[PDB]
Amino acid sequence: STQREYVFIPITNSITIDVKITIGGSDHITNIDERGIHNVLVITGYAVDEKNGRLVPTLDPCDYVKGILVAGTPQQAQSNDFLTLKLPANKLYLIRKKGNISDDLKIYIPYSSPDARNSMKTKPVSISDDTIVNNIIKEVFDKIYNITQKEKVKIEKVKEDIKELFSYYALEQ
Amino acid sequence: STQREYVFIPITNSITIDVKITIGGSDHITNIDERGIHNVLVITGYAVDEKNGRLVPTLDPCDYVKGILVAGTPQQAQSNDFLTLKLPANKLYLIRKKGNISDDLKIYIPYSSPDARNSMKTKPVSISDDTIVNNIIKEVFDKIYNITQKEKVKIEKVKEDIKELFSYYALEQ
Amino acid sequence: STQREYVFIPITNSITIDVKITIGGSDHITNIDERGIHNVLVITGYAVDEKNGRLVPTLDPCDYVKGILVAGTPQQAQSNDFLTLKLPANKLYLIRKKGNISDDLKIYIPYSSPDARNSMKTKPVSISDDTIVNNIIKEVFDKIYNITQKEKVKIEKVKEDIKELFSYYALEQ
Amino acid sequence: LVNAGSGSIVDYVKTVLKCIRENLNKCSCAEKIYSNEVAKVMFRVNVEKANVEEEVKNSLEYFETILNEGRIIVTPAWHVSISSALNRGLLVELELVNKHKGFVIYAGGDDLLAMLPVDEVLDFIKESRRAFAGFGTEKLGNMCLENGFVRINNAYYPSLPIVGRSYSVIIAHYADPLFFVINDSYNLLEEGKEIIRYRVMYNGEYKDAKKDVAIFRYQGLTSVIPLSLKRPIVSSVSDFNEIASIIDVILELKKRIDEGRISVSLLYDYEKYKHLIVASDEKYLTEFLVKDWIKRNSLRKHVEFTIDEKLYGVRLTIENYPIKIPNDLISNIVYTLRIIYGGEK
Amino acid sequence: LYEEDYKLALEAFKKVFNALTHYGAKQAFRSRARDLVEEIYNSGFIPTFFYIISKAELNSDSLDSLISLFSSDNAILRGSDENVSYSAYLFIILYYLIKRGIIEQKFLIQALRCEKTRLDLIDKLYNLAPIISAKIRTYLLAIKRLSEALI
Ligand SMILES: [Mn+2]
Repeated sequence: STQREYVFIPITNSITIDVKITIGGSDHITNIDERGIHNVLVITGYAVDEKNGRLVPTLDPCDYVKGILVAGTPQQAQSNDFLTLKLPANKLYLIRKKGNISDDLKIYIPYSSPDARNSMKTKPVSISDDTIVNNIIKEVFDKIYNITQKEKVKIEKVKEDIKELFSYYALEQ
Repeated sequence: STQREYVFIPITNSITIDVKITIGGSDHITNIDERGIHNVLVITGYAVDEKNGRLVPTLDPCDYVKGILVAGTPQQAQSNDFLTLKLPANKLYLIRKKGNISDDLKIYIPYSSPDARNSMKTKPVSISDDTIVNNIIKEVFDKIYNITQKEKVKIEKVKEDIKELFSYYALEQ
Repeated sequence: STQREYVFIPITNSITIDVKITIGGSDHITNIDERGIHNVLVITGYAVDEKNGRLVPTLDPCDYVKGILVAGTPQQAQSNDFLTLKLPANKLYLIRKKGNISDDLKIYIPYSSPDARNSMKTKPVSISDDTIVNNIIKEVFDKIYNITQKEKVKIEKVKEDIKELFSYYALEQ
Repeated sequence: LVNAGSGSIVDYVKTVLKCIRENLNKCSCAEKIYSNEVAKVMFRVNVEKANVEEEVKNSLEYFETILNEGRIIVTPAWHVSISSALNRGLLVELELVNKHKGFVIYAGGDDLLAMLPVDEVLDFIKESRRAFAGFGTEKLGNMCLENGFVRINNAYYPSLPIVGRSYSVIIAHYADPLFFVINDSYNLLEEGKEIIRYRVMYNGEYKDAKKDVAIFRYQGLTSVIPLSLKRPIVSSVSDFNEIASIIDVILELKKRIDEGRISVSLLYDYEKYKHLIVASDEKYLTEFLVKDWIKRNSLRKHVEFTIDEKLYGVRLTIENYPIKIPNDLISNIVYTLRIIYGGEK
Repeated sequence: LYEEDYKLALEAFKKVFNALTHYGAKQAFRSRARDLVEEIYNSGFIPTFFYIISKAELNSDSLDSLISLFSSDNAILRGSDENVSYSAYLFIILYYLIKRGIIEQKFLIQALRCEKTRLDLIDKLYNLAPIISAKIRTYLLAIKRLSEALI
């Protein structure tokens, strides 16, 4: 039951100080395995509130979020405003099932408060602004896996997959 | 590496004076695996000079002649009227390719001057007069590959595909 | 009459000393009619050697190298390293076809020794970095047709024609 | 054709096309490509018989058939896939019209005929155009539309993003005879949509386009608003915001004149700026010029409108019809605003 | 009619924006534009043309990098006192006058090339003051707009 941490990718520059040790297990659920990123985690009924970018629990099935499932601990001080839960690894809804199966998985979802006073008219916003892609591969896609930009220079196979596979919901409110 | 040999299937008996010993390596590319000939190879931009059978270098994308990659060496003193070369088996035109991929082939193929005085009017050819099909089964299908007429008397399963598949471009002049 | 000859166009140097008789006869097959480089010669099987620039062939039809056809007698001393071929131009692989020719010609193509003691691994190296088409537009685009720099201020047009049209397979050895 | 089918055949297909490309003769070239199949057909053993000598010929025969007829050959799958997305877009625009307090006289697939108040017509046109391409922001019932598809509770059905849709708004008095109103709406659409041309960029090259216009008329005032600005209207996902990106410019400008930040003189002042803004070939000069045309007519401390500078030089034209139309999009914007505001008379 | 004038407000210009560099006597060009235009169409073209030539001498580097903007591009008319930077507006008027055939480049060129003929050039202008003031109207108002827009 190796502990992993779910991290997502919004357009914001907000996924920087979230996982101090980007590792903490003996493998990675996700894998860039010559075809691009594979085994992405999808969760239904949530949305990323980009200001303090974290998921938010709503009830609408129209709303979904996608992010790379990686290993690590939640800042060694969280579970106050973060999320801490476990999973059997079987009920999951995976994109491009190509990686391992843990069969028991404790993860940590970056999470936010409801603040039930503003009506959350949510919109769908996929990745745009290619510069954010190119400095995201620098910020996160190099600090999670040293194989990125050391063994392979062919980073284009995750570049287009960032725009094609990472689509979340923006509240913009 | 396993050193091989290349000879084609002409409508003349210019195959006999091409090789000293039928074998001399460890295995072949071309195979017969109780479903007929496997691993036939064709080369583009050439043709046979049926008299003194060799290869003429043309430049027509339509040009193609089908030959057999046998394991041998053509009389131990050529590479002046037969072509010397090395292909890594990642660049072979291998039809019915079922056998192993040696991934490094050193081949001897007939190759001389075109004698660019007349127009190389090269036309297709079909192996008719099935008596010659039998005689050529006596020619190479037995002298090179001994395994015929011993493990299977059923040549009628391999006698027709020689007429079907083996077709090339003949100078006819 | 019109004894033609071939010139390959890779990005590499040592192409202007390919021959000594450049213009040759009255004209060539290729022409630039202020719209595009017409009747461009591509060969299916030949590939350029990176040292001692000439075309060494590879049995895979997927191997190809492009170029143009000029009219001339190479250096008055070659045709001992140049394959002379006699085709009716009906078997000629000309690309960007514009019109027709007298239907009977003769070509001298640069063919190189195979170097069998190394395998034939070819990769498609294409034309870019327009500083690399500069020494083709000034050296071997003027020398073939001195009509340039007279009425055609559209050398940018032929620059883009080269940009989109020309590539090859290199052995890189 | 290359772009349909990711698999392992795309390279095979583009090699077939390299064959077809430059009229390489009938199977006189397929030897370049049959390889790319015969090397692969022998990855499987349960394949019963050998039939690769001809199928590679039929493949390029079909591809040449297409490329030489100049159109994708239609099949019933094509038709059902189209005319189902058509009814889905119908269901989408139905809930779109009702959002803007409209009244749908008829709306079947491509067409539409609704009566709306003159206040939510720009908003409606923007939303309906972006939704017809299959790109929106809110859910429209159970049809939760997403960047070129229509997500019905995880089911992705396609849409019509490559198709152009025109509009014909008539700002009519409530007492005008509906006969002539309907005739003029139909006539403006069917005629203007085929007679006016605007500067569109095709493969980084300005050409002329015909369709995707919004033809407003108000008792003698006309204006045309392009909605494509790219002749293949969508080829990526970056295009789905360019859709009707001028109607939101006009909207931004309408929400400055309501707030009293900009004066309505802005609409009666652009002429003495167009004669200089059209003879110009410098972008960063036209930007200053429009800022000064807006600066001179603003009422608050410092408004910010910043026209998107891809609308400059857009040239609308006509094949000599009684429709009068300014030959620049930036003036059609002010004429559209004059029409809208005449609608609130 | 005067639609070509809005292109002439550029092909004459060729630069008065950083050829007039250093933001001093550059931002003074808006003053030129507004005040000079108002005064030409209240006082007259002659009372203003005198006032303009008074701020720019004859037969000097002013004339040099003034006529240099007849057959060249790089004319950095630098100088703090608006005398090389006052020939900006003078060149503005002269380029229009010549490229609209109101006066001919023959007479003008040959006139600003020896002292005897400047008197005759000025008298010729005096004879064409109404025509010039009427025609150059839009061409100048265009530069009064171009200043408050760009300059
Ligand atoms: Mn019609």
